[PDB]
Amino acid sequence: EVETFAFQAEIAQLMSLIINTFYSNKEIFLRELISNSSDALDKIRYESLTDPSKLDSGKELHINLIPNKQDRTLTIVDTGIGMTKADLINNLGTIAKSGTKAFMEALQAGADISMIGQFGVGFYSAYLVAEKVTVITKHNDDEQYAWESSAGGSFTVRTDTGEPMGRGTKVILHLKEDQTEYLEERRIKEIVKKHSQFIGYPITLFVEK
Ligand SMILES: FC(F)c1cc(N2CCNCC2)ncc1Cl
Repeated sequence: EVETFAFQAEIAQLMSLIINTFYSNKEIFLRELISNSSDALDKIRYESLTDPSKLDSGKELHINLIPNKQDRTLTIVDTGIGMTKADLINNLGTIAKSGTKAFMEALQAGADISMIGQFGVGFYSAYLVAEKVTVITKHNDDEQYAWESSAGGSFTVRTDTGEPMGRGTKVILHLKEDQTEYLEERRIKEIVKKHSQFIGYPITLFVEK
């Protein structure tokens, strides 16, 4: 059972701006997704202080970066707090509406796309490099879900039947034909060292066949 939803107009406008604006410094997408992973791990770590049973779905707090040249995908996995169905469909997009307005205003005043994370909508920078994004996610209080969008104004949500994750979020970037540089070990290493060197969780860069 696959459910299709429309993005809110402001979010659709944000994604088309990210896809259509000429902007060469695309590598910032990785810093934004890693920063989102770090916040999600912070949240589960804090909640587990007053409720240790919240870690029964996995004690390890880490970030994995997995390239796959055959599938042309880059996957960012974290064992953070994960997202509920209400998050995927409603809450996160609603939160993002204010940050989207402030971001587009700042852009008209001189800011540039690399500052997108200052407005709380850094996740959508995935579309600087990805033609499609799949998010698999598992929150302690809900089921495992797969969210998916190739932009164009709509996204799908479905119950995920694949490998159970325990808890956390998997962002699968299906890269555009001309952005496969982000599948190379030395390029990812350079980006993580440049933008995410003080993240307080172990970041493991997987290597390929
Ligand atoms: F619903 C989706 F558009 C979506 C949004 C999102 N966020 C945007 C707001 N700030 C960070 C969290 N994270 C994951 C997803 Cl799958």
